[PDB]
Amino acid sequence: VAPVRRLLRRLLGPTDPVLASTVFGVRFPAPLGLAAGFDKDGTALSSWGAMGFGYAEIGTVTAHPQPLFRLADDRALLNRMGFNNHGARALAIRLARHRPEIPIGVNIGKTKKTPAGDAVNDYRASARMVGPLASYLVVNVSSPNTPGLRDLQAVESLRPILSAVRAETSTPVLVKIAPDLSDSDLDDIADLAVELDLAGIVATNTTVSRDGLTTPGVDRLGPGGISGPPLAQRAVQVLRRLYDRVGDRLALISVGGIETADDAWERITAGASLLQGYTGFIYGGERWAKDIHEGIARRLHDGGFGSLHEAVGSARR
Amino acid sequence: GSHMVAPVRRLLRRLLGPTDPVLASTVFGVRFPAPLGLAAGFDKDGTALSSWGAMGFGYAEIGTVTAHPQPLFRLADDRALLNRMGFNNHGARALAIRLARHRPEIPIGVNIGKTKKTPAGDAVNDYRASARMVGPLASYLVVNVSSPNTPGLRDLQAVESLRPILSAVRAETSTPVLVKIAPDLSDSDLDDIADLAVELDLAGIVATNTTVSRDGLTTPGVDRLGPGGISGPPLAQRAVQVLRRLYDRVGDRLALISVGGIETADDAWERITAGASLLQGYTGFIYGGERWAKDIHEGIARRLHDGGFGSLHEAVGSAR
Ligand SMILES: Cc1cc2nc3c(=O)[nH]c(=O)nc-3n(C[C@H](O)[C@H](O)[C@H](O)COP(=O)(O)O)c2cc1C
Ligand SMILES: Cc1cc2nc3c(=O)[nH]c(=O)nc-3n(C[C@H](O)[C@H](O)[C@H](O)COP(=O)(O)O)c2cc1C
Ligand SMILES: [Cl-]
Ligand SMILES: [Cl-]
Ligand SMILES: [Cl-]
Ligand SMILES: [Cl-]
Ligand SMILES: [Cl-]
Ligand SMILES: [Mg+2]
Repeated sequence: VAPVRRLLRRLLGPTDPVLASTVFGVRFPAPLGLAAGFDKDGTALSSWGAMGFGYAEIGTVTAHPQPLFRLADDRALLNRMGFNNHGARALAIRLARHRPEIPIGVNIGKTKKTPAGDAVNDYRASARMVGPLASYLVVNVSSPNTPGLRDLQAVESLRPILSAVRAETSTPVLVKIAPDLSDSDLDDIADLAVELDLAGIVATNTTVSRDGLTTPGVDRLGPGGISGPPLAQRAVQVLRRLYDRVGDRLALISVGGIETADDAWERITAGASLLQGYTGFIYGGERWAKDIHEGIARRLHDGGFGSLHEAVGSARR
Repeated sequence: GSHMVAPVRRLLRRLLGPTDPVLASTVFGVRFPAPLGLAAGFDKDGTALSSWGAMGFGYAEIGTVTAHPQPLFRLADDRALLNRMGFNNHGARALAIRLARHRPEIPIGVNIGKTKKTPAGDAVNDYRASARMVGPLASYLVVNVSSPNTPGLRDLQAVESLRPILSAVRAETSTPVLVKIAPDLSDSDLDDIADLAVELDLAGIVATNTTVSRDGLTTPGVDRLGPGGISGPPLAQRAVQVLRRLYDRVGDRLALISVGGIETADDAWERITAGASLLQGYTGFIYGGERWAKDIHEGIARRLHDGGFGSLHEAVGSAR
């Protein structure tokens, strides 16, 4: 009955409790969060929960301040921006002044002007400035528009970065990886993440490949990462490899081409503890998150699952 | 106390070289550890032979070099170049000394062209002399009859003039001999040149040199930057359609090497799959730097695994 229901919804929030879980020590009310690069400076922090996201990842943000084509035939996007943002310090100040009702992850990346060999201390400083307030921290070493950044995923470079971030804060630390890594790179990053006692891995960032695109005149468009369904196959493949290798030892967050509740359920069942999307929200609207979540809740209830956690990785056991 | 595998992969790369073994192939009896090479014109005199593997290349083609010694605009909107220089080089004799001093590592091809002074009714004996000198030390030799800045050179592509050059050179050495062609050739000449190469049992064809065309250019004011060959992305369309034509017609009989406008891993996979056994690049290295080649190789490896190609050779020509 509506007057009551309106009070229940207002009081408890918009997602079914069955969706709630703890991941790396953090209570997430629902598994689909907003991926990085949308709320770059944390200017809509209080809106995300009312829009039916379980959490939001803010950034990428950099140690210093540094103040997009629709591909509709592919239901995809091509991103031409680097890390435009007001810096990690500015974000910390915003976060201190609250502190939304859902978890806020912070995504940190190397300031553009920082030389590669000074990358370690640039990540360290961002982590130090925002880590206390963030629910979790993600080291972005995978965005293609920042020159040289993907090179830091080689384990010889990555280790000192991840080690410095992880020693700086007891906030959970994750790493965000590219979709195009070799199998042996994926295995090695996975093992490094376990070895450094990180909380998890976010897979995947955008791809630079334009293979498969229908949208006409895509040739003409310049450099930039590709998002959306072009990533979906790889992102699931990468998820299943990591889950099989290291899924008992850290959490996996799956991102890349999630459009429908079916997409999302396949990721959970394949070993994703949490999800994100960016592209499908742009093509899909406010509904979008809220419809995906009702879809997951239905599949948990219909399957025998007393909780989300119980479903995670359930197709691989 | 790490139980990681990465330290052992580091040793593997140290012992075996940086490239994924899947990228390795044999083409005209030479083992190329990876398919993207440095195109001619950049290391003219074999001055950085030991450095090219380290840049990520699978091989390098050095020259053009001529029998006797004879010692560019950035088109930024097209990520292209306009070259106005001819064949400045220290000559085949000097290069042979460097080749003989080089401790192996990746194959080194040598690109030979006619000495500018040399008549043309005397081109044969010039090409022969160079072949004699660098032939014995090169992994392969290419006969360049396609560079635009050398007066009268592209005329040599006429089968009637090309025949005795390729034939004298092929007869001088047992080193695989290839021919490098211009993109501006008519399709009928392309078929006859391909047929000649097969007729003379050549090892392959390198396609393409630079273009004289000015069509397709985005950079303002090219129209009075003056004469010269254009390289980079503007060649890509013609380079791919020459590659497909040649592979369709003559791809069983000799190797095709694709060059012209390869920028990305996507570009490179497309060439492979259209029938290039090997690739080269110049412009893309100028723009994309020390990384560029290494990036193309890791993308080919990923697509071979994907795949699931057991070796590079299996994918060459898979699109056709
Ligand atoms: C326009 C745009 C900007 C992005 N900016 C960032 C960023 O700053 N940091 C980051 O880690 N990922 C960034 N991403 C990647 C997304 O966070 C996400 O990993 C990717 O788009 C795959 O998800 P999707 O297919 O649901 O879009 C961006 C993506 C898009 C489309
Ligand atoms: C500055 C410059 C010098 C070159 N010199 C030679 C040469 O001496 N001999 C040759 O066969 N090709 C030469 N080339 C042609 C390249 O080997 C290549 O065929 C052409 O540039 C297309 O490839 P790219 O688009 O990757 O540069 C030269 C190209 C450039 C840009
Ligand atoms: Cl940037
Ligand atoms: Cl991107
Ligand atoms: Cl000349
Ligand atoms: Cl000596
Ligand atoms: Cl030229
Ligand atoms: Mg014929």
